[PDB]
Parts: sequence; structure tokens; C-alpha cells
Amino acid sequence: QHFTGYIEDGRGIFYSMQNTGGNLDPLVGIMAEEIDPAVSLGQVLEKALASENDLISELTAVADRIFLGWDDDGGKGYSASLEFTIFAGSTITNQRLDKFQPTYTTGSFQLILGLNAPQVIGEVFASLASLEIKPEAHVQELEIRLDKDTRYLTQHTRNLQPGDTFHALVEPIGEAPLPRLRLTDSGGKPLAFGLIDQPGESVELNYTCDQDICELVVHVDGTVYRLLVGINAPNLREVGSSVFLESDLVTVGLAVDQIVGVDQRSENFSVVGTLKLSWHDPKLGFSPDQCGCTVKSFEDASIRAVAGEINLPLPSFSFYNQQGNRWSQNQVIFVTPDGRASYFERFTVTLQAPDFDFL
Amino acid sequence: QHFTGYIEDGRGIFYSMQNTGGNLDPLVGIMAEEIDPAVSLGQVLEKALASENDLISELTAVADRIFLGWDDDGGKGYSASLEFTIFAGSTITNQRLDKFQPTYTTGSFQLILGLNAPQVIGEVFASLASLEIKPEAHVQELEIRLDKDTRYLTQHTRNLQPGDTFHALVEPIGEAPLPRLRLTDSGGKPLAFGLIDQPGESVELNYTCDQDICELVVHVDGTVYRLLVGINAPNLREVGSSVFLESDLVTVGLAVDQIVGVDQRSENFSVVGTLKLSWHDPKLGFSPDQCGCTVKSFEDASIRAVAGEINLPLPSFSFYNQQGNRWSQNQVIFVTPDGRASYFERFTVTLQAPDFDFL
Repeated sequence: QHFTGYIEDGRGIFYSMQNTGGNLDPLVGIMAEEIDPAVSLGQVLEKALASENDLISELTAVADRIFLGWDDDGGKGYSASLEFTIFAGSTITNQRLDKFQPTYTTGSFQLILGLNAPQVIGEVFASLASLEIKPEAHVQELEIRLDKDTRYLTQHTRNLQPGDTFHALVEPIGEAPLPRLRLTDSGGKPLAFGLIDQPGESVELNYTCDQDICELVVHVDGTVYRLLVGINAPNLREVGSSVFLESDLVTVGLAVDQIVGVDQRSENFSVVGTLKLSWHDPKLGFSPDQCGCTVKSFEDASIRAVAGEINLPLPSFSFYNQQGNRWSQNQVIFVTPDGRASYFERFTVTLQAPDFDFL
Repeated sequence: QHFTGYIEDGRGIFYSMQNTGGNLDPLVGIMAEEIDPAVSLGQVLEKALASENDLISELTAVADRIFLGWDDDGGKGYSASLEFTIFAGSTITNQRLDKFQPTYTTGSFQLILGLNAPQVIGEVFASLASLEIKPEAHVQELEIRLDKDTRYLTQHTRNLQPGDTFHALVEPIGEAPLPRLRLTDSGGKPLAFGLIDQPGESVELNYTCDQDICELVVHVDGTVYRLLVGINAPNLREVGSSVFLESDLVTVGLAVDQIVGVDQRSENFSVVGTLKLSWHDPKLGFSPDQCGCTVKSFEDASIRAVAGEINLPLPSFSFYNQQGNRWSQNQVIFVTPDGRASYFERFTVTLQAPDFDFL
């Protein structure tokens, strides 16, 4: 038996171990009971005491009832270890030093089962199929505006575990023509289409995945309007608990430290400042076991020697009204395991001022 | 059985799978009938509905009659999969997000046959030879001008599947001496020559390939005139459906954003602008499965770290009348799977003005 897959934030697959990428800390146990235990595991995290002196021991006490016994991963020394004589989720840990906060992790989890065999630590005894039902509560709404040019809209979703549904509904705010919608694959191949009804005030699109990875894109074509997106929402008729779209939103910040000079006759000026770009990416994460550290640092031209191997897109800016060269003396990007990256820069640039009025 | 080869745009080789380079999406099926089905497959693409809600299901319905059953590739999870108990072309898909448009693909397709064997998914049961006839309709005309110096002309064709012919005919517009013509290999070795007739107003050249790849070059020597080039054109006597020569035509564009200064006494000036170079190359293509993405981006000096491994020629410009250095602050090239590449640049340069007249 050798089965591998991804585990979402705070999800438990019901059925040793090894994380194939991310920050996953495995937690494997076999229990005969079918009573939903992920509620308590989230509840174990939820009522995080103001003093974590309960937190170190609560995982030992509560997990006794959950499975055949409390079973921590072990970290680098052991990815996971389970044994017994007859919900593979992410154990609640902390990953930072400045402030103490617990949460669950994610990644790509490999599961290895050896039945009555010391070899691990023919017949398919594993039965990777589980058919377990895990109803969700994901629902979202967006206020989407049409444009004079390029009147098509696209978005993104999260990776879907098999069996998930996707209800799509768009209802215009008022007196706005129905636009075209289409669900395709992130590569570009199409998977489903929306069939409207006689009422005409809404559109319907349905699809259910059956593959190991389901990355979905919603096309809205008009070449303002309201669009609803849900996950596992039967009776969606009549802002959920969590978000249901990915993130590429970049936060910015600039500051001015000096004004080197002003040149009236040539209409330009120079400043010495600093720049801050920061965003979120589920990729480029890392467990604290690969380095033994909590933040990773890159500088100068080694930054160009990182992402190309990983092939993940980075933002690239440009001073629009700059004349000549920009002397930047420091560049640094700090990465935190969950994915947050902050990019700083210190520069000295000459810009153009075209609103000089000498009247 | 293990046979590999290239598949052109909208071509079907009559006889699992794997693409060895390009954007090929395999589509393999075995049918006893010999009635030409590629017409319908092109017709399936042709009448692309304004709403593709028919497109998702049309491939399922129509392909039922075509072969032993509709058989999609599966993408990354499966290159292709065929099974049965007793026209390997490119399935019509889409590969972009900004606008929805269907077409066929191309590449290098590997075909693997396992007869009554689960191993795939001695005796040559495959019979790669097919001897099938696929008449074409390729015909072209060019208006070629002679030069005071370097009065020889060369061109290029497309890769030819075996058995193709190549009729060549050149007839001068009027009162122009007959020039020399010669068909060689892209490496440089010669393959065929043109023998003229008593009339003298035209030349004739014929060649038929028998190799797995046929890359041909037409030499026209004169060290204006009309030259005709065709493919599979018996009775070519008395601008076809498609082109029959390759492309290296570069589109350009420049814009001016600022005029930094003017120096009357030294006769020069400076500008801050932007540049756009874009062209077509059947190489450097890629399937949307290698990355899961639709456009690839490179910047700065990593661009010099791409093509050399692939060994494909790139244009290189130069500001002819520039004095000193050119401070370019951004360089970026975007690549689309079919081959289109667009190169942008933002620069600040000092140029020379030699037509100053102070009279």
C-alpha cells in the first residue's frame, strides 16, 4: 500500500507518512469509530488558552479518545509512526517566534501502510476509497463591473478533493444583459457550460470533479453585475465561513527619506526612498525541518536564482516616469513558511515633473 | 510496437500516446471504416457555435460514429487511453483565457500499441505503413524582385510527410531572362534540379520525399519575376486554402514618452520610449500540462539563459545612431503555446541629429 495526496487547511482524510511539499506535519491514527472527530480537533485549536500551558498537554489528553492513542509526528526524526496489535490530518503546532499562535498546516501527504510488517517502518488491503461524506459550507458573492474595453472576466478557485460540486449562479443587479459564462480547466480545456432558464434573471452551471486534482477557472464574458460561487451548497438559494477564491493581491508602500536636488531648467528631481511589496502564495512554502529555521532570506542577484526552477510568477514593477538609471543598493525578500513574502528595496532615482507652471 | 512521428495542424495519420514536443493533445481511436472522418472533425471545429455550450458535448456525440467510441486524451493524468475487445489526430481544445477560441494542435506524437496486453497501459502487428492517400490543395505564388547586388533568392517550406510531391514552376512576368533554380536540403546537400523545356517561358522541378522528415529550400539564382510553389498539385496548370512557406516576419512598434533634453551645440538629443518586437515560431511551443499555465514570462538577463539550449535564432536590434550607453530598465518576453512571442523594452538613449541647419 502506497497512496499519496494533498491535505487542505484543517481537513482530515478518513481511511508511515511523508510530506511531498508545503508545511505539512503528518498525524496518522486508526480508529474504529465513525463519529466525526475533526470538530474536536478544530475545537482543540479553537479555544486556544491565553496561557498555552494547557496547549502542550491538551493534545495528549484529548487525542486519547480520538484514536488508538495520541500520536505526534516526531518532526524530522520521524515523519509519522503508527503501531497497534489487533483522519490523517495535520497536528496543531506553531511555526513562529515573534508571537505564539496555533493553526493547522497543508501540503502533499504520502501515506504508507505495512500490515503486520516491520518492513514499512499483492492484495489491496488499504482500500484508499472511503466514500466518506464531508459536507461543506462554502458560499461567496462578487460585485463585478463591466468595462468599455476587454469586457471578459476570469477568476480562480482552490484545489478540489474528489466528489466536490460547484454551483454557479449569476443574477444581474438590475436591467443588465445576461453575460456569457464558462467553466474550463486552468490549462485551458473546457469542462462545463451554463444553461439558462426561461426566467432569464439567473444562469446555472454545475460540475462535479472525478480527478485527483481539480483546478477550476470561471470565465465571465461580455466582450456592473453580481456573480455567486459556491462549493458543496445544495439549496444554495436564500460571505461564508471561509473564502473560496485564490489570492494574487499585492500590498504596496513607499516612503521618502531625502530630496537630493531640484533642477528647474530641465524639469526633473531626485529622491532617496524605500519600497515594500508583499503578497500571499500557497506555493514556495516550506516545513521548518528542511532548514531548522523559521524565515529564509535572499539578497542581491540570487533572487533571480530562485523562482525560475519553481516556475511561479513574481510581480515586477517599473518607475514609469524615470529618466536614466536607478541605483538600488539593497534588495531583500523574507519568506515565512505559510507563504507570506515581503520584498524591500532601497533606491535613488531621478524622475520627471511635467506639471511645472511658471506663470 | 513503438512508432513515433510528427502531426501537422489538422492532420490525421491513419493506422497509448505521448507528445515529444509542441502542444499536441493526442486522440487515438481504431475504426474499421475507411470513410474519411477528418472532414467532420474539421467540421466539428468549423461550425463553432457562438455559445460553446454545444462544444462541450458535440465532441462526445459526434465521435461516437467516428470510431469505437469518443476518446478524449485525459491531459496530464493520461496522455491517451484506448481499449476494446475484438486517425490519430489532435482533439479540438482551447488553450487561452482572454478569449475563447477552438483550434487543432501539432507536435511530435509517440504511439504505443499493446495487443491484448495490460503491459502497454516479436511480430510486427502494428503495420505502421498505411499507404493512405490524402490529396492536398496547396498552391502559392510570389512576385520576386531582382537586385543590383546579391541576385540570389532562397526560401523555406514546411516539414513534409512521406510521399508528398513538390511541383515548382517559374514564369517571368515579361521580357526577363530565365533564372537558375535548385532544390536542396536545409543542411545544404542538393536533392533535385530544374530542367527547362523548349518554350523557355517556364521552368520545371519535381521531387518526391521518402524520408521521415523533409525540410526543403528553394534556391533562385540570378547572380522582378514570378515563381509558383505547390504541394500535391497534379494538373497545377490553370493563393490556396493555406500558406505553404514558413515565417520569419517580425512586427515592430516604437513610441515616445519624454524628450529629456536637446543640446544644440553638440547636435544630439535624448528620448525615453518603449519598444515592441513580436514574431511567430513553430518551435518554443509548449503544452499547458508542463506548467499548468497559459503564458510564460522571462525578464532581465535570464532571457539569454533560454534559447541557447534550444538553439533557435532570435532577432537582435541596434540603435544605429546612438552615442554612448543605453539605460534599459525593463525587458520582458511573453510566450503563448502556439508560438507567438512578444518582446517589450523600456529605454533611455541619446541619439545623433546630423541634419541641423542653422542658416
